[PDB]
Amino acid sequence: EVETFAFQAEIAQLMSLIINTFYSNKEIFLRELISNSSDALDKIRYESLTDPSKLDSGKELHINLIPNKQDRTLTIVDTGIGMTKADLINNLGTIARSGTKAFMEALQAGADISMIGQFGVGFYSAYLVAEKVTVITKHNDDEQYAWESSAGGSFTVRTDTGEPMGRGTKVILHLKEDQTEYLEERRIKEIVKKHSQFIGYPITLFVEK
Ligand SMILES: [Cl-]
Ligand SMILES: [Mg+2]
Repeated sequence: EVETFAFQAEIAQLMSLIINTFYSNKEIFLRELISNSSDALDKIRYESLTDPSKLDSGKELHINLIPNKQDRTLTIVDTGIGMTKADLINNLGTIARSGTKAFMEALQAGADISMIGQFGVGFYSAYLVAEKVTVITKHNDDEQYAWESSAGGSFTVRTDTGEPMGRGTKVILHLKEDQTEYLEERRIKEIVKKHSQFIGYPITLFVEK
């Protein structure tokens, strides 16, 4: 049972701008998704300080980066707080209408796309490199859900009967054909070292057979 929703018009406009602006510095998508994972891990850590049972769904707080050249996917997995169904539908827990407005104005005034995370809508930078994005998420207060979009103005949500996650968020980037450099170990390592060196959780880059 799959539900299809329209993006709010401002979010569709954000996505179109990310997809159709000429902008070479695409590697910042990974910094922005790792930043979102760090923020989600901080949230479950803070809740655990007063209620240790919040970690019954998994004590380890960390980030995995999983390239798969056969499937052409890069997956960013975290064991943070996760999202409810309502959060997914409401722009993946962001204030994206207001953040898009501000970002648009900042671009007009001379900012560039790499500054997206200052506007709270860094998730959508995934569309610099991905033709389709799938988000699998599990919050202590909800069931496991899958959100997916190939842009074009709509997204889907379904209950996920895939491999159970425990708690957290997994962002699966189905890469554009010309963006396969982001599956190469040396390239991923270089980007994590350049932009994510002060993230306070382990970031494990998986190896391929
Ligand atoms: Cl808003
Ligand atoms: Mg912040």
